[PDB]
Amino acid sequence: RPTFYRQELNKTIWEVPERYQNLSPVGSGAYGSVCAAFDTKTGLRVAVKKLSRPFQSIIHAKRTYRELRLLKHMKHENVIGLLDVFTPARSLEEFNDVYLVTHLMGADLNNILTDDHVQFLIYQILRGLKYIHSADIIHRDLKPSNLAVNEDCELKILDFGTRWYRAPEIMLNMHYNQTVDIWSVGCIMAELLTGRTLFPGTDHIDQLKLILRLVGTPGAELLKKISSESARNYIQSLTQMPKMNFANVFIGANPLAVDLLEKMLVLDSDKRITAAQALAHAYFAQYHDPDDEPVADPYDQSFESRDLLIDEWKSLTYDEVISFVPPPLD
Ligand SMILES: C[S@](=O)c1ccc(-c2nc(-c3ccc(F)cc3)c(-c3ccncc3)[nH]2)cc1
Repeated sequence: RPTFYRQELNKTIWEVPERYQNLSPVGSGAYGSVCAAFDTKTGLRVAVKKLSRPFQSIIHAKRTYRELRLLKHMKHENVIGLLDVFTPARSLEEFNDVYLVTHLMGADLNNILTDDHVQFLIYQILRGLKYIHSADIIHRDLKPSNLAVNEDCELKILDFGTRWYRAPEIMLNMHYNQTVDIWSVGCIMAELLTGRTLFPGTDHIDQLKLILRLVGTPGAELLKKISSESARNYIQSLTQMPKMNFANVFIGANPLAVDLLEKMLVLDSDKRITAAQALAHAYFAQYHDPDDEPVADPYDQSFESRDLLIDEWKSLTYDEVISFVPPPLD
C-alpha cells in the first residue's frame, strides 16, 4: 500500500501513488482523462488514465470491467500492455475510481511514408492482430488513431473509447468474423501508401458506394450468403460495378503491397486473408519470423453474456485490481 497525493488537472481530479510524478495532461474527455507521468520506480515515462464514472451505471460498470480484463490479458510487443492498475480506495465500500497505467507513447498513426516504413508498420499491426485474434478477441474499430507509434517506429495496437476504416459487413450489422480487422488494416495500409483516406464516406450509404466502386458489387457467390432480405435487395438494386484492378488504382506502389491489398480488401469475409496468413506474405519477407509471432493464452469472455447488477460488476472489477500482478521491470 503506497502513499497517494492529490492535484487538480484540467477540471479533472487525480489521486495517484507517490511513484508517479510530473503528471501532465495528455488529454481528457467524457471517458475521463490521460496524464503523462514519470515512474520513479522504473525511470520510464508512463501514461496514466483515470476512468470517469467507472461505475455510474450497469453498462459503465461492465465496460470498466471489460477494459480492465482486456488490458490485464494483453502481453505482446505490438499491443498495449498494463504496467499497473490502482485505486486510492482501501476497501470495496470506498472503491469508486480506477487508474490504468502503460508506457507513454509519443504519437499515433494519424500524427504520422517510404515503402519500407509501410512494411514495418503494417507488419507490426498484423503481428499484434495475430496475437489478439488467437485469443478470440476482435478489435472491431481499428483506425490510425488507435495505433500508437514511438520514435523507433515501433507500433502498438490499443482501443480496442470512424467508419472510414470499417469493414462493410459490420457497418450495416450480416455476420462477421476476425477479418473485419483485416479490412481495416487494408484501409490503413492504403492510406499510408497514397497519403489519402481510401474510403472517406460522408455516411454509411456513401461509404458503401465508395467501397463497391473499388471492389465491385457482390458476385453471385457472395449474394448467396446474404441472409438480410432488405440488404440483399438494396445491393442487387445498385449499379453492377466491376472490380477495379488495384494495380491501376495504386500505381507506382510495390507490386507486393498491391497484391496484399487485393487479398485484404475483399468483400466476402470468408475469403479475406487472415492476420497469420498475411504475416507470411512476401511483402514482409524482410521482417517475417514464424518463430517470433506468438499467439495468446486463451481468453475467457463468458462474462459478456452476463446480466449483473452495478454492485456486482464493481466488485468483480475490484477483485481484478487486487489480483493484478506487476510485469517484470523493463
Ligand atoms: C474516448 S477518447 O478519444 C480517449 C483518448 C485517449 C485515451 C487513452 N487511454 C490511454 C491509456 C493510459 C494507460 C493505460 F493503462 C491504458 C490506456 C492513453 C495513452 C496511452 C499511451 N500514451 C499516451 C496516452 N490514451 C482514452 C480515451
